[PDB]
Amino acid sequence: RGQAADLKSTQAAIDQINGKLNRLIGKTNEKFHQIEKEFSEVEGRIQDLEKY
Amino acid sequence: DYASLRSLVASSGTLEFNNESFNWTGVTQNGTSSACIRRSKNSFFSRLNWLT
Ligand SMILES: *[C@@H]1O[C@H](CO)[C@@H](O)[C@H](O)[C@H]1NC(C)=O
Ligand SMILES: *[C@@H]1O[C@H](CO)[C@@H](O)[C@H](O)[C@H]1NC(C)=O
Repeated sequence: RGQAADLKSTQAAIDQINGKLNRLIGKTNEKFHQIEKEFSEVEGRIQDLEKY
Repeated sequence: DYASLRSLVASSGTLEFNNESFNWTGVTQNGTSSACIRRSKNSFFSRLNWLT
């Protein structure tokens, strides 16, 4: 009895996984100035809209 | 800003009114009116005190 590994298939599947990972982790969304979600008081109308 | 009052009152969830004493020295209070009728008597808004 003996054991050996097929390198080509392993690396093909790993390459697919690598491309998937590259398409997810790398991206960065740049956003500077926004609305405020923390409200100190009760302001009625405008608070409800932006919270929604 | 009728909508703002409507909103904040509804969001609170209670009409709990605690009657609070004031000075009102020098002005005639209560101030009934003909339009507001309570128990077939001239009257006014319950939570508001007319100063005459
Ligand atoms: C009400 O106003 C009068 C004005 O002269 C004052 O003397 C009196 O102390 C006041 N009462 C209260 C409870 O603030
Ligand atoms: C309004 O009327 C009642 C008596 O009818 C009495 O409280 C007082 O005369 C007036 N209210 C106040 C808070 O002074």
